Formats: sequence, structure tokens, C-alpha cells
Amino acid sequence: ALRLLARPGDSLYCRLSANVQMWANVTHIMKVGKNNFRPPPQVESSVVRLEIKNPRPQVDYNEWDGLLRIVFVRKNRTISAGFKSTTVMDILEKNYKTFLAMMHDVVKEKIDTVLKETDLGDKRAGKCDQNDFLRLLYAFHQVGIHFS
Amino acid sequence: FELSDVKSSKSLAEIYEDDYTLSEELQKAHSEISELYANLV
Amino acid sequence: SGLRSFLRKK
Amino acid sequence: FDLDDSIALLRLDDLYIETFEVKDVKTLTGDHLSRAIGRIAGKDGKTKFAIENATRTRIVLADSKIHILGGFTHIRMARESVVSLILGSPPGKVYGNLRTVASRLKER
Amino acid sequence: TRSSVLADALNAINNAEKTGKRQVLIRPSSKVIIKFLQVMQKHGYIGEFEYIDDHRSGKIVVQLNGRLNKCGVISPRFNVKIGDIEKWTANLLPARQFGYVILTTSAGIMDHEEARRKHVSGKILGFVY
Amino acid sequence: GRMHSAGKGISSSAIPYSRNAPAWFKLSSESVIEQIVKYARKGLTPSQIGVLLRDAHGVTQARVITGNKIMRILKSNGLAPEIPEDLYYLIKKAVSVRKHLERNRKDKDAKFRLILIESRIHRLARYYRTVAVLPPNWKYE
Amino acid sequence: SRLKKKRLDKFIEHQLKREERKTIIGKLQDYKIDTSLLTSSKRLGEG
RNA sequence: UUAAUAGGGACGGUCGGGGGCAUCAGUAUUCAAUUGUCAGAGGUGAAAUUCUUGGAUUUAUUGAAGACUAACUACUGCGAAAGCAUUUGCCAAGGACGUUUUCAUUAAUCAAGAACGAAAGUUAGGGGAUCGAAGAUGAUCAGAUACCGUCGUAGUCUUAACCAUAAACUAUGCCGACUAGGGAUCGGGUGGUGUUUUUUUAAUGACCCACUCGGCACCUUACGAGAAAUCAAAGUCUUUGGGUUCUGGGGAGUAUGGUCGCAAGGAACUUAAAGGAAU
Repeated sequence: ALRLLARPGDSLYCRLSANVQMWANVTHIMKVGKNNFRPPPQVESSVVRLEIKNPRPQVDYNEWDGLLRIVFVRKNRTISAGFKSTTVMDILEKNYKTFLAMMHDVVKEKIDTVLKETDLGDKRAGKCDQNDFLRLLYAFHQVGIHFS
Repeated sequence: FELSDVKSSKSLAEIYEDDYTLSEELQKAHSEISELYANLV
Repeated sequence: SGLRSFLRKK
Repeated sequence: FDLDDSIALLRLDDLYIETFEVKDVKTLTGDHLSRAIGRIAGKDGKTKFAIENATRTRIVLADSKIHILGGFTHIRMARESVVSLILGSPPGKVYGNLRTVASRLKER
Repeated sequence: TRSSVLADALNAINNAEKTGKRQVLIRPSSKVIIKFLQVMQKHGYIGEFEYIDDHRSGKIVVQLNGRLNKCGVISPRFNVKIGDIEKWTANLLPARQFGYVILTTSAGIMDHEEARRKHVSGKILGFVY
Repeated sequence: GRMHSAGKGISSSAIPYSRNAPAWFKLSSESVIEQIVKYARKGLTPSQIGVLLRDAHGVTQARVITGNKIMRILKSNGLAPEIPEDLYYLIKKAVSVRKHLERNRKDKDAKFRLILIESRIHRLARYYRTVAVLPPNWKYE
Repeated sequence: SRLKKKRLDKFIEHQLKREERKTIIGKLQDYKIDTSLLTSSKRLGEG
């Protein structure tokens, strides 16, 4: 529940907390001690109120699932470094060929460009706020890369 | 129901030997219980 | 005691 | 192994020896290694003697090397208990689990 | 590091009388240690003692008859006036006249009653009782 | 007792109690002195030279046999060191350590062992400045 | 006083991020496509 | 003037899994070539994804890659600590021992600052065998075997810089004296002795006993200390001075006119009820 409450830029911010925050607004409510529940659970417990934004944001659930996984492999590593991992370019490489139907070193350079103008690649994935990923999500869409 | 926690005086051949060949001690209690009461009475 | 007694025995 | 325990091999035709080594279960070194060995033996050999009576085997704790003699299922019933102590389970808890397996042996 | 050779000597003598030793060895030697020893000697706390000189700081050997109930050094060596002396005898001696407080005065290192006898005063070295 | 180390070694030399020349010694004091200057002229130090005289000439102690310390004999004949012997080998010792570090920069202990050395040099250099044996403007490297 | 203006500074910035959010989301709808053929980022861990 | 069983440096033979740069070996893991055979191989408490009739697993001849030094391995060794186990060479460094060599107080404590600082983490290259946070997916049956299996990113290795945190422990400031016995071990030195050794190439060992320093430690005990656990220091004759730096004056439950920080946003109603259940 603290993970869900974690804002963008928090150490406690997590790959989950981004999903729930943009699809819904989460408000912390009340804390219940371990002694309250019997047989006692070692884990601490909480109650939280969550409301889904209405109308639902007009964004594809998988696209941000695509962005959110690739860049939050490591929060404290750079977004570019999470990009720079060999595997993700390869997945993005088959992805780019799909849109052309709709040279791997070339797309990696193109991915490297959209990183440099955005400047989010240098910044830390956890530190970046939720709005930046929306702006970041757009730049790849403009270049023609959709993460999913 | 209790476990022995000391060295088993019987070796494996002997316990396997025992297996090949409600409780007697429990009746030995009953007999000596019976003997006392007849003496008490 | 404990490990100390064992190490003493050696 | 004791001679009388070894004679069971001549007496029986379905008794085997199971041998393994503590570092195979978990990489223990120094005093951590020594403590694990003590747990298998226990105080005054109480723990092994419990493993000995219930699972119907013999176990030789030769330094870090353990050898278990008995029937195939019985040596396997001995092995996990030995493994459990190595991985950190207290002797008291396994003594309870050990006395549980001791029951199903006598019913069956 | 060495701070007071006299302190070392007195502690060694104290331990020697603790453990029943009829002799004690002191190193290094010095005139202050020596003069302290004749003061104790003349008051009877210690017996015969001998100086072993080895062309270097030297050694003392002291015979002990078990009558030394304490020997101590007052560090750092405070200056003492004639009017102050009794205060010191009150602070360092369990009783008035049992055991003696050692002053180095312009006439040398001696105990305190001589110091009132010659009306001399000076710096404090220690106590014996 | 060692600084910059935990060693408590006590091994050393034991000067004999008697400060007079040995009875068996039957060599003129002057013939010793001419040996002292020749070895120093060859380039040998007061430390090594004493070993040579003691090892092969029966000179138990230059002061005992001749009445003067060997530095004074060498100085009296015009032979003196630029800097006191203790400091000079400390300087050469640090130089050998430093020359080692350029070729091997990952010698991180040698980097530490270096630090222990000039700290010894600074303490020794400081003392020699106070007594005026070493000119005040002198600084290490 | 100082607390109130700080709240207003937070509030107006709290408004400004929304209108930026609205504009970006408004721009998203122009560039939209299906995902069925697309290889999910779930595959990155598999390698 | 001494030359502190203070100290520095020297020099002689040793000693070390102390450090760095190269170098050699070593099985093991994975992969690849060839080689003979055939149905499962793998894995679990039990099973399923998975590989396999283009031959899996297993058999042998090799080759390649990256890690890493089993057994020998011990209350043993080195280093300030963190840490350091293949061979050989190079570079310097170091404790202890010996010295009838050398300075002559050069010393103890301590701010800032500086060097080092397990593992994890960070920037930018290389490498990527194994293991492996994350993520994916199989199974979700059974409580001792109850969280396993397959793929596996970052990481695990290294280069050049950051991060400076551990139960980084004697859970225990430093320097210096004195205050019990005993015998095991490591390095050095001294004497004796007779076994192993061996001879005009050179060169020098091993064991036994005895002494003596320095080191990891160990057994029995304190005429002392502590309430005790215990302490050769956590001891220094009843109450107190050898030198010096730093630090101090229990378990739960309620509230908040005291602060520091946190979100987004543009339509009820039925009979209350046998108007029911009923093998």
C-alpha cells in the first residue's frame, strides 16, 4: 500500500505505482496494527481508497506497460542505461520491423536520438515524474517506435 | 506416543529380527494393580 | 560452553 | 559404522548406503560449518539418536561427511532431516516433525 | 611512555608487598627515588636496599618487611606553602600521625614534620603510611 | 614499541659495561684512524665502516679504542655527510618506493607504505632543523 | 500569509501540469495503432 | 655526560595463502567438431512447461570461452583493517631475530584534512562460462519433504572514476609499569646429542632435548575486582593523583491552536409476514 502511495520521484516509487497512479487516484486512509487481526499476521496492514479516473485516459494499456517495464528495470540506473541493455534493443528491433510492415544498428541510433532530445535517458528512471513518461511516450510514437 | 532418544541397544539385524518375529507391559501394570487391591481389601 | 566446550575437548 | 549395524548388510539384501557432503547442501565455512555439524549430532548425540530411532537407519557423522545406512525409503526419510538441520532448522522443530514420521511407520 | 620513574618505583614496591615478596626490583633509579627510599628507611617502612649501577639509569633492590601500608606519588607535583601542609596531611593520611607526607623544599626531599621543624616548604612528591 | 607498526621487537646490540679498550687489543690508535679515513674515502658510511673494523680488525668500539666517535674522526679529517645518515637512506628508501609507483599504479599498499615513510622523514627532518644540523630552508623533495 | 501564497504557488502549478497533461493526451489520440501484432515488453526478461 | 629491555636508521641470514605486473598448471561448467547406440532425458513430496527419431540423455577423441584454486586446510601463517590459498620470474615493501655498527630524546595523546575501506549500488568501454534481484511462463494436487521447475535482465569478471556502508565484535579509547603457575604451536637465535643425512664441484637440511626473544592462542586458578555472568584485565591494600583525547547527567495507549511534507477534479421504492418449507 505504501508502494501504491509512492509518488513519482520517490525511492519507494515502483513499476506498479506508475500504473495505478495514471489509471486511478490513490488516497491513503488508515493504519491497522498487526495486533488488530488474529491469528496475527506478521505483515503490517492498511486500508486505501482508490478511484478510477472517469473518463478512462485515452492511452493504450500495453504501450505504457511497454514503456514502464523497459525503463524501470533499475530505478537508480539511468533510463538510457536501461535502454542500453542489449535485449531491449532486440525486442524493439523486431518491433520496428513490424511497423514498417504496418538495420538493427540503425534503429538503435534512432532510439539513441529520441533519447538525446528528450534528455530523460540521462535522468534516473525513479526520479523522473509521471508526466515525463507521457512526454517520453510521445517522442517514440513520433519517431515510429511503439513499445506495446 | 514417545521416541527413544538414546542409542538403540538392538542393531538393525535385531530389530529386523524382531519385526519378523494392547501392550504386555500395560497388563503387567494391571496385574500388579490387581494384586495390591486384593491385598488392600 | 557450546562451541567452546567442543573446542576445549580437542 | 558399528560392526553389529554392518552385519545387517549380510543379513539383508535391501540395505544401501547413502553418502553426501554438507557443502553440497549449503556452503558453510568456519564456525558456521562447525555449528552445523553439532546440530546433526546434538547434545550428547541426542539429535542423531532421534534420527536413528525414528527413520530406522544408522548415520555416521564423520566430520563434514555423513553416511546413512538403511532401506531406500528409510535412508531418504533420514536424509531430509539431516539436510534440514544443515539449512538452519532448530533441533526442537525437526524433533516434532521427526516424531510425526515415526508414527506413520508403526501404522504401516 | 615514561612519565614518572618514582611512580613506577612506588607501584612496584606496593605490588611486591601485596604478593608477599621479601625483595623488590626497581628500574630506573634516580636521586629522587633514592632519597624517598632513605626517608622510608629512616621511618622503618623498608629495610636494606642496594644500588646496582650499570653505567646507565640503574637499578635499585629493596628489602621489604611487610610494614608498608601504602606508598603513593602525588602527580602532578603541586607547590605547597607552610600553611598548606596540614591540609595535605588531612587529605592523604588516614590518621594524623600515621604515615608521612613528603615535601621537596629548598633543603631537599624530606618528610613534613622536619619541614615544620626547619620552617621550610616547597613542592609535594607523595605520601607514605 | 615500533611506530607505524605493531611490532614489539627488542633485538639490538649490548654495549659492554667496561668502557676501556680490550686487553688483547695491541694495535695503535693512529693505525685505526688511517683505516677509518681510507674506508670513508672509498665511500663507506659510519655505519658500514664500524662493521668492517669490528668484523675484521678487532675494533670493538671506535670511541673505546680511539677515545672519539667515528663521525668526529671523519669530520676532523674533512669527511662529513651532506645530510645525516638516518635521513639519507630514508630519502633513498622513499625514492625507490616512488619509482615503483609510476610503473605500478595499482600498488595501493606501496602507496600506504610510502605515506608512512615521508611522515618519518618529516619527523626526522623537523628534528634536524631544530638542532641546526640541517639548514632551515631544507624541505623534502 | 507566506503559507497561503506557497499553497497558491502549489495550486497554480497543480493546475498548469493538468493543462499540459490534457494537451499531451489530446495529442496522443492522433498517433494511435493496434497492439495485437506487436511484441510485448514482457519478453525482455526472457532474452 | 649515558647511550632508556624509549626511539630512529643501518647491516646479515631467514620468514610470510603481505602487494602489483607477467607467466604456467589444474580438473569442473557451458558450447562446438567427430565418434557407437537408441527412447525417452530433465525435475519434484507428487507432477508440468522444457530438449529429444535432423538422435536427446549417456560413451570416447579433442578444441574454444569465462570465472576460480578442492582434497592437503590445522583454535596454523601474513597484512593497519577490509582481506590474502596453483607454478615460475620481475619490481619494490614488511614483522621478528642477531649485531662488542650508527643518531642522541628525535617521544605519548590528539582537530581539520588525507590514504585504505567486505558485499551491494552509480557513470562510460570490454567481456559475458556459471550463478542470478527483476520479468516471463509451467503446476497450483498433498503440510516433514509447502514452494519447486524452465527461460533468464541488471548484476556476478575487468578497465577509468564515484558511492564509504556491515553482527566492518573483545557487542569493550590510547600510551606506559607492576600483579599467578603449566605446556602446545609459528619465526629467529644459542648449546648439547645421536638418528636421518653424506663422499674435492658449490651449496646448505630433518628429528630429539635444554635455554632465550617476538606472535596467534590454550588449560588450571585468582590472597584482586565485580551483584553475577565473568575478567591476567573489566586488578593496583578501606575513599580514590603515571600521561592523555572523546562522550553522558523499561513495555503499551491516547489527543494535538508546534512544526516539516503530501492527492487529483471539471437515485432509493418490493406483502414486515405460511403470498412459507416439505424425500
